[PDB]
Amino acid sequence: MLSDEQMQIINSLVEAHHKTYDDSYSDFVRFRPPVRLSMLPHLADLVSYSIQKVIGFAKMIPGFRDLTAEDQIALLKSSAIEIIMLRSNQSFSLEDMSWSCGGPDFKYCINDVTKAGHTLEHLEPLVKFQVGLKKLKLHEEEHVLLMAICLLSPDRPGVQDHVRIEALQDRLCDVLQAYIRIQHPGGRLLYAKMIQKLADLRSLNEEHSKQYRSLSFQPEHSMQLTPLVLEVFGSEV
Amino acid sequence: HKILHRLLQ
Ligand SMILES: C=C1/C(=C\C=C2/CCC[C@]3(C)C(C4(CCCC(C)(C)O)CC4)=CC[C@@H]23)C[C@@H](O)C[C@@H]1O
Repeated sequence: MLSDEQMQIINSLVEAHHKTYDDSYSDFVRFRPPVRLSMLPHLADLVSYSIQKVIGFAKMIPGFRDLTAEDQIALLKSSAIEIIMLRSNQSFSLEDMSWSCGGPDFKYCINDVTKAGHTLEHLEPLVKFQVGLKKLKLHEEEHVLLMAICLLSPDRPGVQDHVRIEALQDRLCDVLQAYIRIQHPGGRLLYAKMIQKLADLRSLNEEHSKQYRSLSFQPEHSMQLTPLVLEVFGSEV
Repeated sequence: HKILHRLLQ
């Protein structure tokens, strides 16, 4: 079984995700509306709002707050789009192969995202990733653990305290490995399947950067982004 | 990173 310390990390992480993820999706009415690059303004608002949620989550991860501000920024800048890709599995639906955030105006099919500058060269692996992740049928405890392990990766450009960040990530992986073994029936090979999802996230990150770079370089398109997106997905060090 | 720093605290 799990120790009280590991159980506490789980409670902190599950609560942190509950505070920063709103199943009502009611804040989406404040984004610039969707238009069927007509979807860029709405999706840039969607992502900008999600980056803020991911910063709130991170701050509540045990030990993240105690990193230097420099390391915190390097981890979030490198991992933001991956945490977002992960947390969106909660709205993704295997039925219609789309993200469904309450109503039909906030239902993003694959065609919607092409209207925001992304070719299917990127959207194909992204939806395959979401479908595989959905098929894993993760527990909430395992979903949040994965997001926290993704954020707390020391193999990111810019991090300085490798040793402290890797220790944090190891402790989280041990909680997860023990959670699966003790609490998840039939999860014999599930830990490995989630480590492989991390690697897929790195390949999706790189493809997103290529697509995003083309947006960021056309002022008529980059002007539609938000300042948070521009700063977080930008290359300043 | 003015915004990130502010949001972090
Ligand atoms: C956000 C989120 C949601 C969905 C995420 C999506 C759906 C549309 C496509 C998105 C936005 C992408 C793209 C577009 C990126 C656009 C831009 C940043 C301008 O390059 C990469 C396909 C990655 C994650 C995807 C909704 C909810 O689950 C909260 C979550 O937090």
